[PDB]
Amino acid sequence: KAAGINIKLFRRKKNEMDYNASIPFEKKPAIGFYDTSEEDRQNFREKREAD
Amino acid sequence: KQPARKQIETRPEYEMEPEQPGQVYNLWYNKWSGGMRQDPLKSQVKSETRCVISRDSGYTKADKNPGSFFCLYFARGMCSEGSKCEYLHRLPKDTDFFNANVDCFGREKHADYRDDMGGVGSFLRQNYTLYVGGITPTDDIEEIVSRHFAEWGDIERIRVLNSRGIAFITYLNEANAQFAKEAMAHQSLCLNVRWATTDPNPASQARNQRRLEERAANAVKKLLPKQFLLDLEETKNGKSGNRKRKLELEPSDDLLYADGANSVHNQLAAN
Amino acid sequence: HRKGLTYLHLDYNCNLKPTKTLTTKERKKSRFGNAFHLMREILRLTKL
Amino acid sequence: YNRGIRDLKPDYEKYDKDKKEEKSKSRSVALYDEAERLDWVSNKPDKEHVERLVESIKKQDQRRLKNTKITFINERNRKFNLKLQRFYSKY
Amino acid sequence: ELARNVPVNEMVQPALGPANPFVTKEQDSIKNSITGYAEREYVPNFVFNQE
Amino acid sequence: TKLALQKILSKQIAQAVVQQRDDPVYIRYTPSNQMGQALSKQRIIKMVTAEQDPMEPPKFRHKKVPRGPPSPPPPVLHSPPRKVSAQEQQDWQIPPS
Amino acid sequence: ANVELQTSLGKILIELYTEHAPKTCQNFYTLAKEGYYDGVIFHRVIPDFVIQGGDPTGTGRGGTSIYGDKFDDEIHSDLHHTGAGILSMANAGPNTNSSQFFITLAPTPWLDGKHTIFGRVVSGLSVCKRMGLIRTDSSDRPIEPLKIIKAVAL
Amino acid sequence: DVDSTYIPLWLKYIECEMKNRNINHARNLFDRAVTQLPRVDKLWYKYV
Amino acid sequence: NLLARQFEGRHSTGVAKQITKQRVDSHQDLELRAAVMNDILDMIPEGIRQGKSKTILQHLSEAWRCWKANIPWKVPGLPAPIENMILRYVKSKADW
Amino acid sequence: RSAKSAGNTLALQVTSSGAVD
Amino acid sequence: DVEFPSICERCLGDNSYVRMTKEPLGQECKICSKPCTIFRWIKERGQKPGKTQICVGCARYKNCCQSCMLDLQFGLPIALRDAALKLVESGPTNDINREFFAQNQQRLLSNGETAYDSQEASAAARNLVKKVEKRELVESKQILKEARASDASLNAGNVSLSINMEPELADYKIRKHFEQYGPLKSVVCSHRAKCAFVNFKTRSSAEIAAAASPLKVQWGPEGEVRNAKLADLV
Amino acid sequence: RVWDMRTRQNVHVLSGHKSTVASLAVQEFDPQVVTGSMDSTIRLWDLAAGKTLTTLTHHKKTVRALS
Ligand SMILES: [Zn+2]
Ligand SMILES: [Zn+2]
Ligand SMILES: [Zn+2]
Repeated sequence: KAAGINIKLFRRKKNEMDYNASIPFEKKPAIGFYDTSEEDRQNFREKREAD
Repeated sequence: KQPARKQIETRPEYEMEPEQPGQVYNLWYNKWSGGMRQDPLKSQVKSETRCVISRDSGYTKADKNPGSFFCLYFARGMCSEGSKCEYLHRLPKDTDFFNANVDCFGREKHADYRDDMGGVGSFLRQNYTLYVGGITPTDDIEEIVSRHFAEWGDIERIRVLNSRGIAFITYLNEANAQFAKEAMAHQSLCLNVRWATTDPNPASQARNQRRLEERAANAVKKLLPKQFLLDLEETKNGKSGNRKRKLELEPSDDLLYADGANSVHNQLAAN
Repeated sequence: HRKGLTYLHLDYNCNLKPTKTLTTKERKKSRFGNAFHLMREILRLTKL
Repeated sequence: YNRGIRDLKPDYEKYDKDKKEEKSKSRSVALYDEAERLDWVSNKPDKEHVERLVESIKKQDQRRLKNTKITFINERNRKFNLKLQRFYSKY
Repeated sequence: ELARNVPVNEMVQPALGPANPFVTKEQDSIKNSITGYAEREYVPNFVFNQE
Repeated sequence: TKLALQKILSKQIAQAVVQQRDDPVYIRYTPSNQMGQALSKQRIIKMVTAEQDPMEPPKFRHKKVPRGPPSPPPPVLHSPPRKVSAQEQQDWQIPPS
Repeated sequence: ANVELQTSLGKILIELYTEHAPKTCQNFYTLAKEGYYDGVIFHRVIPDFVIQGGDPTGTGRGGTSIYGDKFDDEIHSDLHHTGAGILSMANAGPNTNSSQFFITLAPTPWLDGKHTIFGRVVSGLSVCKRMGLIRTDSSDRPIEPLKIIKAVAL
Repeated sequence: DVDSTYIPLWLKYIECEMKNRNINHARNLFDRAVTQLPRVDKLWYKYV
Repeated sequence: NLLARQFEGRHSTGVAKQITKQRVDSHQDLELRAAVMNDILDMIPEGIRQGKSKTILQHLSEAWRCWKANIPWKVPGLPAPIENMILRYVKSKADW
Repeated sequence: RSAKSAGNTLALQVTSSGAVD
Repeated sequence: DVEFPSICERCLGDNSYVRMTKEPLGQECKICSKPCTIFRWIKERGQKPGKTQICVGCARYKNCCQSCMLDLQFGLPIALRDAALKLVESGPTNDINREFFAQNQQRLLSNGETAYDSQEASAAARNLVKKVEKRELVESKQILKEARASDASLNAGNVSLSINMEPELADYKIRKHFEQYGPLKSVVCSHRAKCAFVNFKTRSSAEIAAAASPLKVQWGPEGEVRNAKLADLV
Repeated sequence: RVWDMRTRQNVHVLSGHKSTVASLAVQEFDPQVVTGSMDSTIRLWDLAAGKTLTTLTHHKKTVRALS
């Protein structure tokens, strides 16, 4: 990459879920009496930009 | 405007034994096993044959069928049945939309998209561009591939790497894109034609996604209510408050631009 | 042949003979059970 | 909990204003009634309170990390010998 | 599975509601499957065939 | 309970005899306004179970899946905890072996 | 004329327009007096449209007025759905009002025809605003029983 | 899900939610925790 | 069975393995350890830092070895209930 | 307004006069 | 009672009367990787029979057609729907996670609540078309002559160009523009360089096309963009 | 686990606990199977569907006796 690269990509083996496409088991928090609403949807920009 | 002609008079028969000492046929998996893996890409004879629309396209028995498909043997250029064949011997046009399930080339599309991206793409993604690799003779690679690719279909974007013989031509329709992908493999410009992967450019990703929204908009606008379609341009090409009063007498987005029985427009007309 | 055991030769008299010297991995992979061998021998008798 | 209460600073300019303002026009139901109050579900605080929350939490975390921290061949053997010393030296 | 035999003239069966505008064409129809309604019928072979 | 257990037992036991159960079923079907258009006329279906080849082996592999999450835990509802004091905390302290 | 509705979410207070439409409020008043409305589900809830309820069977059909089956509505021009909270009645025909009713959450100027308006909610509007946010299945019906515990007339 | 009775995990989860200023999320989490283990006063004390 | 295993797979998970005269000892030990874990989890009262099972198991193993070699096995700091339970299980194992 | 029920329904005035459930 | 698979009438044939067969456990769901029954019928006499490819759990969680996978409300590929419309989050692409999501979603979705309402679908369609219509509407001197003279010799505040007669926008737009100015051979272009070079069968067509001049032009990767920045100072 | 006497088949797998099911009890009226385990939790199952109806978490330590 310093002088001129062919864009080297790291090699994954053939039998892993890769843990990098989605949540490994995809469980969401239970919804309760108090509505989240804005607490995450007002700040989707924050979910991306703190990252 | 003339009937299609067969390209090859003969039939390509199968008789060949790689690596005479160290290969043995496999009855179940119909190919030769044993011997050195030899290579992942080395094997790649060059299409002995090649087709072009000018001298080859024409009428065939499948033109009568409305939903008929294109010859697997035409694009690689050895369809030997001529006009008698059961598939189209012509070039796909603009209005040739097919089923999402059936490959626009007649094949079927799976979901996992493989690892070599070899034969037919997946249905969970729609990529209009294809990786074509091969020779890198001089600086005129862009023009030669353009010459060799325009005749296959409508082209959108040609981006050929100058350092190495790598190109990422983007087509306009799936039919022409996949027809050219299948029809240019192992040809002279052998060519390693494959399916392109996700483009890492956030700008290219952005513009590709915007193009997906505009394609969606062109698809759906024939389905929206006629009143919504006329408001689309009366808002941008006319005043607002003059007709807001007619709306005021009898004002939400979902309440107004909604079809189905018992809607506000049907109730107003029923009175 | 749906086992990859293409180096084993089943002659027309129903004898399982390898076509080449086998490593330990191939020898352990190419070990069949009593069902296959019993059926092969019954087939050999029928062919006789 | 009562240590945390001992480190609390209540009674800002907010609470007295809230007690005095909406109580004047109490046509029905009291601002302090909670038998059938509805508005307590939607209390979204201000920035200052959340800020002091974060600083109190961070200070408490730092306080915890601050207070929390040859017969032997290795450091684990050492820790084991000190454990042994703690239990058997009496006997 | 109406278990009570009942006369005809009370078979109008009205919804008794303002007949919500908000419903769209995709909700005007009652169905079991996602595409539409389907239910058992004892058609003899010959009539179905010839028609 | 007898009916349910008998049903589950017959289902489990049913998993070599060649299956011979072929008889058409007819079903009255109604389409519903998918993409606007003008709906479509009512249809009925002739429905026949295609018979399987007796020699056909198992069609496909079976792949294990990690067990899904359980129902969320119920409340605990314990009696109020008792006090043990440091003395009894010490009397239950075990030495290393 | 005044009726308190001890609903499950909270408290609904309604004043009946006896001076405007007398016939349609007398049945409601005497119906709150009898109080057979105890344990009746609010079977219909449409976000920003209505909350309908009032039938003993709970299937969205039926309900007997004092007249027994149905009565004739009375409407006049100054009645309108310009606001959010107007208490009106329910019907399934030209003059087919039954024991159920509903509460408006939005201006509905198209609905002021064959439909009678007979109430204005003076307090408990917050309760209706939250009723607009109730769990609803495919049909406009709450999953959990949205009963009314009991109703006094006052 | 592995073990909902581990109070240190609940407390750690609460603190980690509050570090990033998600308040209503943490209030929902407390409601779940207090309706799950009503007889432990650590959760109640943190809540109040 | 051969063709089913060929076209389906092992289905190794979720299968039981009978005790076959070679796993007898290694299964009896597992059952004894599980029983002792249950007894530990019970006799220790509430809020007494239950994470003490492994050390008591080590004590039990040492007591068994001392019994085999005919050694008194007096542990000074061990509480009385733990000592009694260990003695009881050691006697059970010895009788077997 | 398109929020739907993003949260659980609020506690109920139970029929036993219990204020909040 | 395992009654029907959901298929749209576009691929159910134009006959109101069709016959179909089922083969239980005949295929693995191409999404669920689950044992599912197949259904075969004939759209119209004279074409290859169709068949369902995805289970009943899918095409319902996706509100799609089991055979053609066109969405049952709009009628364009479900992949393009979920990519451009973006109603609700989709699943992963890897095997174990995709099957896990499919299984748990089918479970929590058969519990009774529907994951797809068409009101929000139409709302998002109109929102997308609205965004589309919204879309529809001394340092400079030193980077100017730094390399133009170099290439010109090698192979040949305001700046005003010269017009010579020496003898987002895709390439097909160029193709249907020069067709009336003479036959086309090939149009090589590049968005970054913004330079589109065309070729004709005869130079006469090129010169007559170029005579129409009074946005237009007349005659490494970054190395070709040096003159494209002139567009900022054109 | 629920066994059929005649056919030796395992019809139901009452899997709801987290640890050893130290206790058991069966009767004719629903709920039929009552299982108490090392989680100090008692469960009441229904044999028709093989699911749990109620969970009784009042116990602090493992419930070793049901009667
Ligand atoms: Zn052909
Ligand atoms: Zn379809
Ligand atoms: Zn599926």
